[PDB]
Amino acid sequence: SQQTRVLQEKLRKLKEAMLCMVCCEEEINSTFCPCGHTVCCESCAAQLQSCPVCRSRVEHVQHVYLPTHTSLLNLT
Amino acid sequence: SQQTRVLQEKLRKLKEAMLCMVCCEEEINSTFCPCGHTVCCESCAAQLQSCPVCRSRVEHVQHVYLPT
Ligand SMILES: CCc1noc(C)c1Cn1ccc(C)n1
Ligand SMILES: [Zn+2]
Ligand SMILES: [Zn+2]
Ligand SMILES: [Zn+2]
Ligand SMILES: [Zn+2]
Repeated sequence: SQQTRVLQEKLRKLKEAMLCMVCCEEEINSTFCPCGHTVCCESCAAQLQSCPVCRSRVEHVQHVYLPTHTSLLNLT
Repeated sequence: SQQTRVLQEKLRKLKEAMLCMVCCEEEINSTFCPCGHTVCCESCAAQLQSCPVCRSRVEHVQHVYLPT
């Protein structure tokens, strides 16, 4: 029904929000510290000097294990 | 249709995975450091000395700003 299409759209949008803001391909699994923005995969987060969201200096990257992780890179 | 019911269940399970594993009421927004388990809201995370997933000591809690 049309209701099925509405639910599919909601699911798709939530799943897209879980992807890296730089490559758009890998799941987010890294936090810029100390600001806390958690918007990149490990590869894309590795070379950024400053946060792509708030411009704060990145002192280090903290890896995050989330319950919503479903990619092979994060389930292994 | 039956697919509407299946999709509602998938959405419910994804939304439950986004909620704190301790209180089940508030969204996850906190990481236990250094282990990295990101499974609690700020109120439950503040009250735990050990990670509830891996039992590692919590040195400190990092707030996470997620696209959620
Ligand atoms: C990076 C995780 C993420 N980004 O967008 C959504 C939606 C998520 C899923 N998520 C896991 C825990 C929480 C609060 N949201
Ligand atoms: Zn990336
Ligand atoms: Zn930031
Ligand atoms: Zn909680
Ligand atoms: Zn842990």
